[PDB]
Amino acid sequence: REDENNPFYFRSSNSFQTLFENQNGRIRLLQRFNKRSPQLENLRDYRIVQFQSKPNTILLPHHADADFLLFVLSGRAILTLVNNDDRDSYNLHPGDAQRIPAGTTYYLVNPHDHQNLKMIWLAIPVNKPGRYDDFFLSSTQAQQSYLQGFSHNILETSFHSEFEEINRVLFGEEEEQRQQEGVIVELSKEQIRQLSRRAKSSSRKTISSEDEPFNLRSRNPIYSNNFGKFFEITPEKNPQLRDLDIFLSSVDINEGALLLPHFNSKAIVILVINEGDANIELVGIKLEVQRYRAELSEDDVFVIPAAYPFVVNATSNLNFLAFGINAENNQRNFLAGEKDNVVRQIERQVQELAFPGSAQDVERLLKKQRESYFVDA
Amino acid sequence: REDENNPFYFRSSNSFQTLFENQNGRIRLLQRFNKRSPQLENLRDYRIVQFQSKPNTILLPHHADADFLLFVLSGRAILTLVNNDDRDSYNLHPGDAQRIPAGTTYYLVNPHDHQNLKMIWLAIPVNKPGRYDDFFLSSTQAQQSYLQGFSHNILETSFHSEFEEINRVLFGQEGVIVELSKEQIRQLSRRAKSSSRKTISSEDEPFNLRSRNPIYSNNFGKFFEITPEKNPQLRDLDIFLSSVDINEGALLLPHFNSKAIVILVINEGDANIELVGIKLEVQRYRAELSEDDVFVIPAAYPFVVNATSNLNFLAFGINAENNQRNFLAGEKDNVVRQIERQVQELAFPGSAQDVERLLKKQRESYFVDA
Amino acid sequence: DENNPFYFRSSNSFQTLFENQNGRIRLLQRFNKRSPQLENLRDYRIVQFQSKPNTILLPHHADADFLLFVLSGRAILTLVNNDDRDSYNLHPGDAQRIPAGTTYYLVNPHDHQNLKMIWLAIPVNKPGRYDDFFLSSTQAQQSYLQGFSHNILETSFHSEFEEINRVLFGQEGVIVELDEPFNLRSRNPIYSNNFGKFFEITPEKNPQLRDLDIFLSSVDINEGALLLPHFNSKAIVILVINEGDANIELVGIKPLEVQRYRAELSEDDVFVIPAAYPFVVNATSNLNFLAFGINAENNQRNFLAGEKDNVVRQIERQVQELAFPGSAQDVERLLKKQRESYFVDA
Repeated sequence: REDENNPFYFRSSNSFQTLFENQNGRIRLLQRFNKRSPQLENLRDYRIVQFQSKPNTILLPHHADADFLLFVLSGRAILTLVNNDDRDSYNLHPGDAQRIPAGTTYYLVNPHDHQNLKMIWLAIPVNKPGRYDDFFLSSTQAQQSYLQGFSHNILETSFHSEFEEINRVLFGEEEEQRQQEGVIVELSKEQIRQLSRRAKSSSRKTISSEDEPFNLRSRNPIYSNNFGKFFEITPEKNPQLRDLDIFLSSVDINEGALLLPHFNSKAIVILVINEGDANIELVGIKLEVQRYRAELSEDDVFVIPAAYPFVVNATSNLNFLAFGINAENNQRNFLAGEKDNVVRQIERQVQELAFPGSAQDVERLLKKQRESYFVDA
Repeated sequence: REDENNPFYFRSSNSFQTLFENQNGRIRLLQRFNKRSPQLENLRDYRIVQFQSKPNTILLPHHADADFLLFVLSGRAILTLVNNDDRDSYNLHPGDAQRIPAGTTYYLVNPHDHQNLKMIWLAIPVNKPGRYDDFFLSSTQAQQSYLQGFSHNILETSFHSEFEEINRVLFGQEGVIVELSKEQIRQLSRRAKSSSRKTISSEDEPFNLRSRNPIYSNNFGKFFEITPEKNPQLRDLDIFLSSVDINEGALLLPHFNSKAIVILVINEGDANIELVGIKLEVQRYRAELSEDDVFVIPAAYPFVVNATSNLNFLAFGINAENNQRNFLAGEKDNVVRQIERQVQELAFPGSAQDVERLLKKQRESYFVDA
Repeated sequence: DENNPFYFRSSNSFQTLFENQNGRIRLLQRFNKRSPQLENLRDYRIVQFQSKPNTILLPHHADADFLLFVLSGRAILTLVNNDDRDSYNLHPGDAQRIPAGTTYYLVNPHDHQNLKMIWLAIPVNKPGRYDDFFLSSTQAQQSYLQGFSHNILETSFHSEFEEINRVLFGQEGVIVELDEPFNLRSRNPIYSNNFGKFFEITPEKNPQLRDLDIFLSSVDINEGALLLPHFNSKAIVILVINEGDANIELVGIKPLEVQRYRAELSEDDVFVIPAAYPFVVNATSNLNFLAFGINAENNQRNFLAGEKDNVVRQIERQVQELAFPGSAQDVERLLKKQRESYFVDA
């Protein structure tokens, strides 16, 4: 079972509906994990969102029908969350994760003058499982302000103004030239040079922060050697992550290397390729062993059900982000290698029954791979 | 999307199914939220029940496979929860709320001699999402005791008696809501505990929403609300309760709840509601509301309430924990005003001065003179 | 019978997962596909496990959280983690939880006397449906490791496929012929008389159970006696008959019409009582059933006859004379004729 016929593989060229596109940027939405394959029913409440904007741009003020968990892959972002009585600005860098609670009004700036901003947001809708909506305050040539949803009368009395003034100042649909083109607009260094001022960054101490942004590489990867690096922040360590019962991981795999076969005890992992190419082999039980395989590339998404063993083989320098749903107390069990090899953790005698070989034949074999987590392919 | 084609509008005249009814009172169950419209799939575990009783009446003893959050719209009530090893009676007044764990045997008295008892109970069924059953102990005519569910042999071995005795004494009044004398009523109202400022955080006793200052208040309206952070019962249901008053010819400014799904039910008066959804195409949903009418405001959808006559509504806020209420006009809690000047310039066709001048014209907050 | 959506008879209700000379593993049918009235039990599945003396279930794991309970016999449950390990000596009555996706193997270190167990399953990837992953390699199944190609297997193991295949790939079946677990009856029961005993461990008492919001109860009913009519306030109970047999009458609510659900239960039988649904258990021989309390936190047990926990006897006199046709006097006169509690003779 491979490509297309593989329910866990989500080739990017045919798995994304774009919510909005412009010459200034683009927001894409991965299709529903369960509409795709009913086998991923417990991921019905989640959605993957890809975001990218050009230098000097800003995603206009809006709020969504869902709770988001942002992650910066590359570039710098300036996230400002506007509440009803004040405001909070965060300067995000690659590796940064920040939580935007459901229904929170915000805008996002890419302050880099010669570079793009690339992100991956995890959406968790509140009203209808798996589906949400963006409400934009602004009125652009691309979409109406949601305030246009109330009648002139209410707007007039609500704002204590004649509708002519309300329309002129906030909507301006009578002269599109005074309107912005879409939800993502370009800026001049001048403008940007202003918004950036006043903004909190992440730092060693925020890994434990209740509301500030935290970086995945603020600590030593849990696994690291000549072939790859595996960084991960768990619910136990971060309060935002604990609220969602999710873990985050960023892992690098060198060209020609593979992340040993292994499985997660309880976490359903959503993995998306950020860069590179790789071959992933997943194992299910039709007790006939079922082989699910695919060739992954940039922007592809692949999900690994809990307890399903898998392997990532890098055909070029690779890097992927990973969301561990139902992460609480998860245990990663490697099937090969020295460290965390659940296999070679069984009692000699039991190993003898489990396999044709024997006490020594088994262990002798399980001792041939001297490396751990990442090995050379 | 006008009232009828509006999936979030529930006109009482055609949205409730009567469970029981006689000259003494009426219990109504509102149609399932999601089977009305798939857009409210996340309310499937919830159901609204309306309870009306005449002066000097009693809802006979019974339990249900559903958690119940009671709320007294008007009138007075004596609620007594009968546990397996004791009994607790409660004197409920208007604005009082109380959680009734699922499967708790109880009976409800209307102690007044001239005023009706009106209540709205939020039900959260335990066995099947959105559907539950009432198990009445009494053996009236409108229904048999669920005790008659066991065969004669069992009933006899159980109570240690001849079936004729058990049958004549327990299995043999009319309906589940019967009338009674004023003397019988005083005999049942003497031990009822009332709510009080030191019960707001009670884990099992009734708390009054209005026994505290409202969060928003002025010449045109009063907005009362108790959250999960303040009350442990609400925290268990992750719900917030709000009671708001609006003077005729006034409205509750456009605003949206960040994460709460609101179940709005009209107590008295009338009002026009405008809810706005998306699909980016803006969808308009409006309606004219009256007593007993229900309307749900999905989380994050902006809405406005325009009272056509002295109004008061009750609202259950689902997924209440940390909900943030954002207004779009008015001085206080106006999220639009928190947007940086530069971004207001970008986001709107007008300048920064234009937006700020416009955003400051409405000098009041929350409620304004329509 | 067979028309009582709450009755599950070990005969046409289960489905053998594995079966061989050394034991059997049956997986109960889905509560919800069975009857739409048991939707809130869709995440749960019952598994009946049996193993003859001196046998062992080879290493494996499932994408499901388990709650084991020893109906009879002894077993040595060993959990193998990614860098540690710890075995538990299970005795009848002992309860133990196996976190989802944990690799483990179970043994029967006794002769003659077998291993009889019931497991509560809570699947992780898709409600009510899980899969077992066996590391071992036998004629019954391939090791899941065979899911990886030769090249990949060669690299991971740093060895020519020739050997990983000779030492790991190619016995008979999955049952070859060879925090801390808590015992239910290790403490005094809650109800105790001459006709039976009622043992129960609630979530508020055990942290493992608190995790699952589940209570465990083991009750005994001397033949002739019966568990007095009663209903759990909020818990949905799944009872399984261990020894003996008995009759059960469960009353539901269709004017409101009383619905009746009754059945004759035997060994390995399973029956579910919806929360708040009144019922009675009548032992037609020495009886002992196991019960899983779902949605357990703060559950209240209300009896309808007897001296203790009699919710009916807790209703105010006036209201009683109002609820029933008899007088306030003839009602208490009646309600007081049973000096027994929980269990009474028949």
